[PDB]
Amino acid sequence: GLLIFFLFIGVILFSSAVYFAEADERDSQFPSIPDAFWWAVVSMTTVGYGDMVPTTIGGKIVGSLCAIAGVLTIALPVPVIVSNFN
Amino acid sequence: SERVVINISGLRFETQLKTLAQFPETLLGDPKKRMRYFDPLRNEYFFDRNRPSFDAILYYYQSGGRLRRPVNVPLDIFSEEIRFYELGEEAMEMFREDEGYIKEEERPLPENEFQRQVWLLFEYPESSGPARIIAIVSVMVILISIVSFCLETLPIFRDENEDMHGGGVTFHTYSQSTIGYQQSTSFTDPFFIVETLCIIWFSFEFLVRFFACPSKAGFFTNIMNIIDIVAIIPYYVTIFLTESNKSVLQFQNVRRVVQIFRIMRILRIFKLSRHSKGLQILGQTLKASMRELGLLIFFLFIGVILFSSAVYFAEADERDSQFPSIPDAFWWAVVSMTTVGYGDMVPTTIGGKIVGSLCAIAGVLTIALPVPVIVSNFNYFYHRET
Amino acid sequence: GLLIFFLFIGVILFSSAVYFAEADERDSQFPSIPDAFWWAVVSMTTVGYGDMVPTTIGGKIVGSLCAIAGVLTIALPVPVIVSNFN
Amino acid sequence: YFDPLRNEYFFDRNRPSFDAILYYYQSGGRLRRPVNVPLDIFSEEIRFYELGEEAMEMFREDEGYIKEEERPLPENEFQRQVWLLF
Amino acid sequence: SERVVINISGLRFETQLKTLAQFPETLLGDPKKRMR
Ligand SMILES: [Cs+]
Ligand SMILES: [Cs+]
Ligand SMILES: [Cs+]
Ligand SMILES: [Cs+]
Repeated sequence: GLLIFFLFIGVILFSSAVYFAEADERDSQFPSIPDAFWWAVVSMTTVGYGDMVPTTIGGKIVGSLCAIAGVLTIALPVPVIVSNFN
Repeated sequence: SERVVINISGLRFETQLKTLAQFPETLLGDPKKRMRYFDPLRNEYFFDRNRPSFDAILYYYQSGGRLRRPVNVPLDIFSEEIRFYELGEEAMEMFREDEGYIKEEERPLPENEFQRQVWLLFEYPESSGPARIIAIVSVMVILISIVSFCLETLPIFRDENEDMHGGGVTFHTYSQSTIGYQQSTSFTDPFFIVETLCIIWFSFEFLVRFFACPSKAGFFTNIMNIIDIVAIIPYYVTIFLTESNKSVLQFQNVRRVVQIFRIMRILRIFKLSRHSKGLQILGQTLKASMRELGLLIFFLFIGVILFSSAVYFAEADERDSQFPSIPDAFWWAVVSMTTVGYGDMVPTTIGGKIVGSLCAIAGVLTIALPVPVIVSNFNYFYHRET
Repeated sequence: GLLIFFLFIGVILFSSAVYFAEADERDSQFPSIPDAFWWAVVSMTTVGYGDMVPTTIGGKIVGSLCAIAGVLTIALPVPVIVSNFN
Repeated sequence: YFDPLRNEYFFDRNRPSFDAILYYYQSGGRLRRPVNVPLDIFSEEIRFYELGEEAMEMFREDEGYIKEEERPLPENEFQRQVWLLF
Repeated sequence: SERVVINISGLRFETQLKTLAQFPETLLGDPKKRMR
């Protein structure tokens, strides 16, 4: 559950920031904050399909932090789960 | 039930004489052997030795066989004690098994004089300067046979043919495609040359090994020898097939097979496992991780089907659905689960994207499970090198 | 070194198989075996750029195994390195 | 087990285990297995000193183990007969 | 082989004098040093 919750907190944060950082664009790939949820989950789990990508310096900065925070978030609850498994 | 007192550097131990008498061939069980350590003034046997070890030695008599090393006692010390108290080899062996160790083999070429002489240059690089040169030369040949096999596909070398622009697919132009090189006792083709020099060497190694072989009994048992054989089977089987089918219409009837054996040449990369410890370690790791490795594929399978199904239905009522059928979505599911996510297939509907999120997360967890074990088995074999 | 070596062994294997499995195609994204090296390293490290992707059932089967073998290969030498670090 | 010459009880048994057996009396119930003593050995001692099943059970719980169930088809003759193939 | 008894806060240790004499410069190996 903590895994889903943390992912949730991250999605909203990064979806919001990316949205605003790409807002003043005629070709913004992020129509709304809820639209950016897909991109955020995709880059956090790092599955990164590339079907939505920031284009502005700001968006790309937000994206970098989203990529890094994603890797750490997942890496936390897993070790335990993995244990219970063994 | 006469009692017996054993004093180990001041630490007092007592037991019954019948307890020690249980093992007549040991030091404490032999009256003539312990006699030397008896102190008639204190009515006890005294040994100026290691204290932590003795609880275990004594328990070995009391338990009737159990010889465990105390958790807090180094293995080098405890084995020295086992020897001193002369518990015997049968017990030390079983002790060493439970402690981890266990193994031993070899045996140079039985007599032979010359057999056992050659079998030291193609089997033991750790013997002489020359024998170590063979390894160097053998590796080169392998790396080369690999680079060769690879260039044979480079269009820069195969687009320089008779029908490069599309105008008359010749027979010896068609068979050179299916093979990668032009076979001919004229040795015109550079590739057919190198590929031939390499098979000569690989054919040499195999024969030499098979003759200077000590136990030709289990030669085709050693997985390493199986590789040496498969590394050359394509070459000769191809010749056989191109000669048995020397006409356009017949070679076309056996082209499939020919192609298969061309693919089988890649297995020559595994010929490096003879000069690579790590490659050998990995092999052992895989043989030891059969169940987890399988569980990994099974779990991935269960996940693929589930997520392929859900994504399919969630993207079904779409004119531009990237998922034609459930089996088509298998690719997407494996791609997103292993998280390699190529993006060549992506959901577009809220539902599909929800399914995709769960597929991404479930993928990360699934993989992360069996790995830890595999990784372990690896470290076990990797470190248990010395 | 073992990390680079194992990656090397994997690249060649999967580059070869993918090549042949996508050979009889007019739109094969794999011109030669050496060309497929890029795809193999890209999918094994799982960075998977999607700039080269198999299209035939066979190619996709090879790709699945390449993705899985990649994840395991990397995961081996790392633990040690990570240790030396700590 | 009494030795009238030395006014003591003598047991030709395992040494590391006894601290625990004795402490069980002193503490009034606590039966812990010494960290350095194998579980197979310690349980044999628990049985020898006849600490009783109520204590062994609680000991085994804290040690990890715990479980047990089943029961074939009650009579049935044929019920309990089929319930062995499915 | 004169024996030597060493008492460490009540824990009893015994060894042979030649065992300690093996290292003459240590406390237990020096008669003048352990005397105390
Ligand atoms: Cs990716
Ligand atoms: Cs991508
Ligand atoms: Cs990872
Ligand atoms: Cs990834």
